[PDB]
Amino acid sequence: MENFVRTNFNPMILERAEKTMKEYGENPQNEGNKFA
Repeated sequence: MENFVRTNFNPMILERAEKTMKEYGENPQNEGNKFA
């Protein structure tokens, strides 16, 4: 899930992953896989 990612990843990876995902134009929950 998207939830699993929030659980046991850092601030600075969740943060960085959210940018990089937002950079492509896609929500964490829009695709839980690619976020992980």
